Amino acid sequence: SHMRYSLRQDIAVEPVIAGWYGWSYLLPPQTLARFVHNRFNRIVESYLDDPQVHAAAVRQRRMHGGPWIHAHEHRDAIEAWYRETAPRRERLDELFEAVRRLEEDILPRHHGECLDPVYQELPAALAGRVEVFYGRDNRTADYRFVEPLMYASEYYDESWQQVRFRPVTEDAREFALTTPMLEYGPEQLLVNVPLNSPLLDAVFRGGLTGTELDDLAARFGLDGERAARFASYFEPTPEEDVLEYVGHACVFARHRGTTFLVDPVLSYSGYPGGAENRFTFADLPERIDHLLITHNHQDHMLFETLLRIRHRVGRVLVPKSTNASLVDPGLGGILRRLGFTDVVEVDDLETLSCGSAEVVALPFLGEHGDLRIRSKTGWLIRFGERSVLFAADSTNISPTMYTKVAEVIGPVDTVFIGMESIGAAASWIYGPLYGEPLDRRTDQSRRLNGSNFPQAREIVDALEPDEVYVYAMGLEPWMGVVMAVDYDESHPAIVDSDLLVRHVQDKGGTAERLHLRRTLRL
Amino acid sequence: SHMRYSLRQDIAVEPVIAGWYGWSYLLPPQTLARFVHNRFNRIVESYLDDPQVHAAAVRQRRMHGGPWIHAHEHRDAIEAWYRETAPRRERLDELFEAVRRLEEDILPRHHGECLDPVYQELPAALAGRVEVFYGRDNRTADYRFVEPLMYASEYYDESWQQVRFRPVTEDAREFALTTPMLEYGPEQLLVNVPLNSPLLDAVFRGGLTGTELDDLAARFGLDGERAARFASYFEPTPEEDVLEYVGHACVFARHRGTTFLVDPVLSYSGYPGGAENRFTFADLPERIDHLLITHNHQDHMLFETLLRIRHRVGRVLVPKSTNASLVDPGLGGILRRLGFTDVVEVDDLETLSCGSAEVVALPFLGEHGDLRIRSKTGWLIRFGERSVLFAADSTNISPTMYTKVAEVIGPVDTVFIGMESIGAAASWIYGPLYGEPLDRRTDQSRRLNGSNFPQAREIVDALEPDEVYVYAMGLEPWMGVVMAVDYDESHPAIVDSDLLVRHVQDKGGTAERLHLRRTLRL
Ligand SMILES: [Fe+3]
Ligand SMILES: [Fe+3]
Ligand SMILES: [Fe+3]
Ligand SMILES: [Fe+3]
Ligand SMILES: [K+]
Ligand SMILES: [K+]
Ligand SMILES: [K+]
Ligand SMILES: [K+]
Ligand SMILES: [O]
Ligand SMILES: [O]
Repeated sequence: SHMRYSLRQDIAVEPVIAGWYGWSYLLPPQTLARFVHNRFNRIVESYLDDPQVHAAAVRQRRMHGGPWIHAHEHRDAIEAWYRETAPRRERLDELFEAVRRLEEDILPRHHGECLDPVYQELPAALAGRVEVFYGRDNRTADYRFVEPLMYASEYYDESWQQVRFRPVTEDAREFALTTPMLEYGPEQLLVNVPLNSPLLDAVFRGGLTGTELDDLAARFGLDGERAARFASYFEPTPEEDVLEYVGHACVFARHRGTTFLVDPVLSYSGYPGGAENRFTFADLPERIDHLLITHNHQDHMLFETLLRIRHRVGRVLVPKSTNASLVDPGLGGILRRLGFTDVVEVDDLETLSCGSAEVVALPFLGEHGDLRIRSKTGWLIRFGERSVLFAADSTNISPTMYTKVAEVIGPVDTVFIGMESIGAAASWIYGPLYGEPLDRRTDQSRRLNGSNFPQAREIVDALEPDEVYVYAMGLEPWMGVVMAVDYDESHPAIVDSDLLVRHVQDKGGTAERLHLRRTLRL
Repeated sequence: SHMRYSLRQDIAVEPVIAGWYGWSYLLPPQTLARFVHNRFNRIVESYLDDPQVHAAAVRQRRMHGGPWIHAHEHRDAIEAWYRETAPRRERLDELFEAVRRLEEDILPRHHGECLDPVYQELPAALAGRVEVFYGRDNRTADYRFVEPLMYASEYYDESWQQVRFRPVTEDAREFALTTPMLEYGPEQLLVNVPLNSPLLDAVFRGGLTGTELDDLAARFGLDGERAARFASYFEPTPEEDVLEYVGHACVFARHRGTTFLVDPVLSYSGYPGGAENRFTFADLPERIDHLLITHNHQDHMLFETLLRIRHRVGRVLVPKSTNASLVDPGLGGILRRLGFTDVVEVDDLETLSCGSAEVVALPFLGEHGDLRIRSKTGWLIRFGERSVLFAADSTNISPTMYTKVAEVIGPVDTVFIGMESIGAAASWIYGPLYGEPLDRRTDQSRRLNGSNFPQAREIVDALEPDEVYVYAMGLEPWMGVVMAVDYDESHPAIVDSDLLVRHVQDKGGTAERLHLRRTLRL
């Protein structure tokens, strides 16, 4: 009888952890502690020291992605925020100092003898919460986190999580990763709530009466005009095979009524001036049966997108890892703290049935800065007699691997492969996680590259697909949230993608660099 | 209408890989290669050089478990066997040499720079089949195996697998791990067949007509008297809650019609003179819904037992690891090559529903020679409102871990804990897997100990069970297959187990070192 309301398509709900745009490595506390200390505090202090440097940096597109505050006009509120959160920072530096002590002062004292004494000397922040052992040489001690006891600790604190609602008025997004997530304008609403909260599911599922929205707003502890603003984000609430390239590395599929979404990133709608025919949140089906993530890079598992869709998701598939290290924290446990309750980790070449499809994980090597990170896979999906490979940014640095893989998995019809063949220094993503820096020129040799032409070619030659699509190029303007979009057919990447398309056509098959949305047969 | 036959209860079917009694570390080829080279070849050559040393060693019980051939009388056949398998050995040393080359000559050349060149230089045995990366210091290169491509390689060879049938005429078993598995007597039958073969399931399931046994025997490539001997191993084929300690660390449970078996080791029957009231293969239910293995030690996952029961098993639970190293090869993949088709790996404090029970994995630290081995867990089973902890040989070397664990899991009613508080040097299990030995006195500090009294006490104090049972003591005589059974209440272990039982009673609860079979309430 009563009117029902749902979240507007043009309102974004941005994830925030400890004051910053939320992504994987900010959830576990030991990795948060490293980022806060080695990066975020340095960004605030630098900024507070001379806001004009940042202002001046932000003024040039080519500096976008550096350690700059973009809301540089808001010095007072940023300072007030930094000042207020100083106790969060001191609690968290306890953990930072504990890991330093373990790595620098405790582990190096031992040289092959029983490691029992170490446990007796642990800092309290880590007592009961780590395991130590020797590496392959039997003499150099190392450790790993007992991940769930870390999340149970005082240092993982849900009260430091928030979302920020705001309108979306264009396709393009400003780089967000280095700016505190404050209520910078009155169109914005910053709300304290855990990212896993069923309250956010209520929000995204919608279909609420007006008095139900008020109840919800009260459960968020909103009153007054803030509740009114909240209410204003809502509006009256308005079957066979598909293969839909939606953007970057994100692909949607349907097969005999089972739905799939790989490497999810979606754009918004309801505002004038954006590009036509984009696949947005409004275009999603009711249920996403299988959500597949290839690896733990920002551009392939976007928190903002994951939360907006959580309520529709059945099962999440992801790469398996037990490293339980600062460079390679447990991905399934991250997704579970985001509130995904049915997450399955898949090892190399394991197979899982999904609806009428079969999924197989494929070895993914490279693009991780030669770090010890196990959390990465390609996904092969067999949809009946048609098989599709999502390779994401996986490389072909290991000659023959794909030949050996083909011998086991058989033929593949279609391949999606990414060709960001020149990428970031591995330290611009991972550097705050190091114990210390590498010498600058050495570091510079460690980069996050996808396949170049030759590599991509050998992949194709080895698997013999009829269709090849290059993808994951960070061209869509909404990807700017997380990376520096700036195209031009000089860029070696574009050249190489072209060479590859060439190559595949010459050999008598279809190929194309996908750029915006594309329907495909399957 | 026709008579049906089943395998006798007093015929053992012993697993064999590459001529040796089969256990986990002989299945993956890279680990097999290390054992063949660093141990098994040395045992044969030593023996062939002076059979009397071994004869003389074997004559003394206290030397049992050392590197001795027990079938020392059979020099000719052993030599003939060694001679014939020499090509298996040369193929496998190719792999051994490849890993040496990778570890000693390739990885150490690099010091922080991109590792791409390494892939170009790999020995052919490892091309396409490893991933290299840096450790935590960013400068010391390391690697891991791409496990499934190793099993696809020529170096994993099912044709080198066999079983050996033989009568069991007493409770006690001779130590088997260091004697080639040859047809030493006419009561014995050695048959070439993969350990995963459905042929063995046919054997163990039984219910075959006499002409069906002949078909089976033909499928094993048996004829003549060997087929007749095979036939002779068969004989005419002859509902609510339980908790049954069956032996060593092995426990059986039923709960609302769901069946469970932890750390499976069973004894045989059908021969006179054995102990009364043992729980043997004949005592198993039709289906084992859930098979749980705490860790990858010989005494907790006995191939011989696992194969005899495979056909009855639903699902196997095991600890999760991605290390994919020689010290810590993938356990789920080992079980899958044994032919278990539904294996699930569980991380620390993850929960899984099993029938009407819930299972939770618990952190297991220690007893692994401070090696980097992730493949180990305790299992908590919640059977309705009653909860049982199987700790196996897990220790309490990390003070507070159990307190922190209790905070998450809540109360536990019953605990099984193992108190082999003085155990083997870690090198007597793992030493052939090392790249090189440790200095002798250092090595001697690395041992495989379970909890002693104080440790075991703090575990109990932290979890507050009403019932405590010490278990995993290697007392049952059939455990001699795999360890040196030799009891006496001097042994510090027995003292400490006693102290613990004491402690628990004093605090007003039940406790006992279980010794042979015991029914229990649940
Ligand atoms: Fe990536
Ligand atoms: Fe990417
Ligand atoms: Fe053990
Ligand atoms: Fe044991
Ligand atoms: K917490
Ligand atoms: K299929
Ligand atoms: K093979
Ligand atoms: K229960
Ligand atoms: O990525
Ligand atoms: O063990």
